[PDB]
Amino acid sequence: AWKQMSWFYYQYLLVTALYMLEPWERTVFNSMLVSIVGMALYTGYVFM
Amino acid sequence: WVLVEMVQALYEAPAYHLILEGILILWIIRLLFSKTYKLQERS
Amino acid sequence: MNVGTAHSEVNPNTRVMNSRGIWLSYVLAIGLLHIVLLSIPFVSVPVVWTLTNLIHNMGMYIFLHTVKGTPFETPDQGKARLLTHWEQMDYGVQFTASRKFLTITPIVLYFLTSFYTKYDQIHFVLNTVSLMSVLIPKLPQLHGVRIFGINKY
Amino acid sequence: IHHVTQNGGLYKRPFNEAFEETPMLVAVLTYVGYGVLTLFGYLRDFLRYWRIEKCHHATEREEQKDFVSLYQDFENFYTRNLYMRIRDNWNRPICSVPGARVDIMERQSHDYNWSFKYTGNIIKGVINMGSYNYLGFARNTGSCQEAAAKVLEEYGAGVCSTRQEIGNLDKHEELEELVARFLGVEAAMAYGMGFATNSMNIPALVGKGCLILSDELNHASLVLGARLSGATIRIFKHNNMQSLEKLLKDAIVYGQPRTRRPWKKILILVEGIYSMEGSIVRLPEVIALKKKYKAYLYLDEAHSIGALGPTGRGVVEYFGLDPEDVDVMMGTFTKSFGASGGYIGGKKELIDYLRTHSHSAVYATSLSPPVVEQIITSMKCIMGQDGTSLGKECVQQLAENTRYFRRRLKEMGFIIYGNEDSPVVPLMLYMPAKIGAFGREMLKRNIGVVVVGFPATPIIESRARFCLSAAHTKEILDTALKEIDEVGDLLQLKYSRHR
Amino acid sequence: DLTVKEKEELIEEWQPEPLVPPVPKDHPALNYNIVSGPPSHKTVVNGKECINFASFNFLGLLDNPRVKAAALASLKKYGVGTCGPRGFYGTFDVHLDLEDRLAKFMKTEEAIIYSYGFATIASAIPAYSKRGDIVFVDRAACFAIQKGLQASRSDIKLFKHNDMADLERLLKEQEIEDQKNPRKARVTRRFIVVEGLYMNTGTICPLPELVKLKYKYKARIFLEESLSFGVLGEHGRGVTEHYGINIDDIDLISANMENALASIGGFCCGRSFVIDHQRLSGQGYCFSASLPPLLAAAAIEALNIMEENPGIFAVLKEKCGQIHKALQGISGLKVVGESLSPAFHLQLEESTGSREQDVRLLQEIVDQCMNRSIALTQARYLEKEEKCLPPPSIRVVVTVEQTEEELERAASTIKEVAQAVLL
Ligand SMILES: CCCCCCCCCCCCC/C=C/[C@@H](O)[C@H](CO)NC(=O)CCCCC
Ligand SMILES: CCCCCCCCCCCCCCCC
Repeated sequence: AWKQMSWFYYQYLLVTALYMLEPWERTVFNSMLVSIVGMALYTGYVFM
Repeated sequence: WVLVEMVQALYEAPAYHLILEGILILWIIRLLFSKTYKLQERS
Repeated sequence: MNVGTAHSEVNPNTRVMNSRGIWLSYVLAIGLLHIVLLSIPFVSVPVVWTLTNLIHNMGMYIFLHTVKGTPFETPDQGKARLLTHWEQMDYGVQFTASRKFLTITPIVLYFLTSFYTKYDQIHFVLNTVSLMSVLIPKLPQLHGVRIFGINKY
Repeated sequence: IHHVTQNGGLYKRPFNEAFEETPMLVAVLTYVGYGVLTLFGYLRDFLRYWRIEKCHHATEREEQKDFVSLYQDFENFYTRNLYMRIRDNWNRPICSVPGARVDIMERQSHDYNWSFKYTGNIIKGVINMGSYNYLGFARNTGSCQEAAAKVLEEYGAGVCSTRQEIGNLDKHEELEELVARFLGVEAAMAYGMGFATNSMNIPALVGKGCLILSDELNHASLVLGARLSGATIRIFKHNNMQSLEKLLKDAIVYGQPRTRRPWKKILILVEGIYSMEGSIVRLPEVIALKKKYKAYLYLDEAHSIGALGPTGRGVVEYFGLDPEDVDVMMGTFTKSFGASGGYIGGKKELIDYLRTHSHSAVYATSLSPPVVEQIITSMKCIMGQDGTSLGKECVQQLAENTRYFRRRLKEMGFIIYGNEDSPVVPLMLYMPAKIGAFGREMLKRNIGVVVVGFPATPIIESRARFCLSAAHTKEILDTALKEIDEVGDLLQLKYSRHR
Repeated sequence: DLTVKEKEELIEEWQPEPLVPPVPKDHPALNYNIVSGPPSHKTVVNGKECINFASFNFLGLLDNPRVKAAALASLKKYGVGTCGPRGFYGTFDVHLDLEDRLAKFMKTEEAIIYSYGFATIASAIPAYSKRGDIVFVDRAACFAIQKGLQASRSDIKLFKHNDMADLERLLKEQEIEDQKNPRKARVTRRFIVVEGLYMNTGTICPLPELVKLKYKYKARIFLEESLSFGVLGEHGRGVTEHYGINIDDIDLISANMENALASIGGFCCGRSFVIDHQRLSGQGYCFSASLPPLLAAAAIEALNIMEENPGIFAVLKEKCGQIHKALQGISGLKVVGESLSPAFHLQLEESTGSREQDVRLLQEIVDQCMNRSIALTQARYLEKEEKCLPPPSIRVVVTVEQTEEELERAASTIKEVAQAVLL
């Protein structure tokens, strides 16, 4: 389960081309992806 | 629900706003029926 | 890598918009940008539909009418060094398939933002002044002209 | 015998190619990668101003800061922002004879490829599939490399003059009469660089007032030679006999550009096998189109000589045609013969004009005797003069390897390009991040390949290339297919929809 | 407009010109002299044994036993030819060992090697000079420089041969147009292409006076020293050593490995900031196979021998001004070249009136001289495709093999035959 859960992260690094980026550049992209998807759930629980 | 307002606010749209939008639809049509033509060559 | 390894093309920045799936992939970018703004909690819909129209026209003006040259070294000895992306498209040929799509899509985005904003006067003098800044450079008569010699070298 | 096309061409055997187009969902995902790379590349430029000193790059001298900057900064934006990230895939140094198994010197970077350093260990055996080594004449033993050491102990490495001067030995005349018989023409000339055979001889044929018809994907040497001539150049759709016939037709009726006069002549530049596409030119339809419009034909069979045909005479023999239908015949000695140099073959009237009016014949030095002796001995084995059968085996062992490898990959689910008889096989990878992962994965499984990116090709057509050889055994081909199957499952490379 | 009946008749009227024009059977060339065996000191040309004064190997080396025995050890461990374009598995460990060894010889920062001597400078110039740039070129530049300048579609201005008062006159006019449009003056690059020991004239350029003009007008120099590398200087470094100039003032220095090194190929040296840019744009470097391993191994041994004893450059210069001083007596021919050059010409005084007749007169001496024991050749040019065509001449080349007795007896043999053909 953990061996296949880590394989899905690998496929996410290839399609978004985050595979060929530095560790501090991956953290800048992952930060605003969870910040834009986390605030989109709070707006879906106030107008829905 | 808030959709009727939009359609009701469209009929009271100012004359100058409807003209501009109507003039933009005449440009699409004019530019949709155009040939290529490689700019200005050795004339 | 090296321009000319798998194609004769001396400048591959003139056939980029004619690619398969770039029209449907560029329309998904406008829709994706409108969904992240629509997620902001403390903003009304008319403000959302104006920020969507102004930000798209701002990025479309910089990437198509400001940045000039090519991002790689080509074998044509730097002939497109003083040109913008719009002027390079299709080697300067006017009214092609791609130069109609890029001229039409801002107009369509302007009709939806005028109806969702309820034809407000303050929102009409911002969206019309922003839409003009991206339609004027696309006229065939302004191919290579620089007003007051701005953005020339 | 098989079928005839309306363009006069007659085919004797079925000629079938395949160029599947990329799936809509897979095509839309490659633009996400390029944008994320462009947006992140603009943030590094602005970050290298009022921040990161980046003390590792090269700069101008202190006493030359007033001169106009040497380079244009925007150009080479892809070099420092996209190519630098995955550059450890290309300039790999090897330390053995390249064929079927090559040693590679291990190297590692600590600053994301900005700098490299050799650890010290060597990778013993790597299945070489990135070198042009058809027929496998690249060996450090045998009776072919034993005759080159005999002509190097009494001639020296290189000469010191030009052909028109005192640099025309007797060895240079022995190789030119032998190459004319092999090809089956009247005469031939040999030069010494393959890139210079095209760029220094195309401008001695055409000039101002002539027309050149070029193919969509012609080699850079063929494209640079036309640029120096002074003639007009128009390109036609790859292997399109309707697009070439329309360009040939309207060029005679309309005449020259502004003055509207008749052209002095018309020359069509085509090629044999195209390396990066894996496709074979349609000669029966070109040859019957240049006879109806009185044009001239320049054929560049650099990748097809020795590799195609039932004896190894190139693409002319592969179709069944006569070699007197081609005005000029160009080729090289580096792909199949394990040597270096080029040649041009044709009539005795064209080789007499090129012996006095070609740029290479009066300004550049001639071929080296040790490398001339290698071509003579390897070429004399294909024709079977040596008395052995080593030349009849290798030529027929390359056709078997090509049909078994190309058919086993297509039934796995990959998207392969080109003809079914092409010894170059281009596998298709579309995403930009897969270029740097398929290169590392192979070398980790102990296989060496070649990958090609965006500027080199089109934006949705990144690929890998798989040159095949007659020195690859069935055991090496089975081991290669196993490792390629595991890496295609790991990176999800099986894009084919019509399997 | 243009009906279908007329269209088909227009294609029947057309008749192209032949691929190659005829009317030959009189051309000066088209009769290569066959050499049987290696073109060594004692050679056999057209079935005749004679000492040659036509090959371009100055320090011997073509048949040095140590150079021959080192290219053999690289043939038995590598094969003959590479199979790649140097970007895909085409770079061996001998190519990286030859580039690093050349840079220590020149006391420079980095070097890059090509596989053909003609394309090293025909590919280096258009990598730095684009459409809008200005290049100041000497009028006596060789053919490779001209092709490299043509490939780079930039503005080209020629100046007289070896006079700086005419170069400075051209540099002051580009400066009068720098106030007519200052905004454009900051995006045009200025280059000065020059060369030490010009091959077409046998003269040496003034570098000391040309380096002071570079810093005063903000233009970059491109030195192309193919004939002086391994010849001039006290350590065979070149022209920059003959004067005393710091190697960092030149920008780029190109040469070939075919004249003093007795091998194949060319190289370019300089700082990293300028050298490492040709690896991704040099046309003949990215799309061509690399230099065969056995050819690169024969150049490293030559480099080792050159550095082992630098007293071989002092013997080649002392016998360079010995044959040049013994030829200043001929009545009919005039010597054209510096006294420290090993490749000076021998031109015709009082030209008849037509090139054709001139070439047949010089051919007569060349053919009548070979009959004894002296192999000479006349310079060959492409008359139609050249900017400034030099006059016909007989090239004379000096090495370190020829002895004193031979040098003196060859200078007297060219006098007796030339005083009986030109009177
Ligand atoms: C989550 C993020 C998803 C995607 C968001 C990023 C979208 C913006 C990316 C910017 C696209 C650039 C458009 C054209 C730019 C041209 O000036 C440029 C040089 O002139 N040409 C290319 O290289 C064009 C090469 C084609 C690249 C697409
Ligand atoms: C399955 C949908 C995935 C999300 C894709 C939508 C955004 C893709 C935009 C990538 C950047 C577009 C480049 C073209 C603009 C010139």
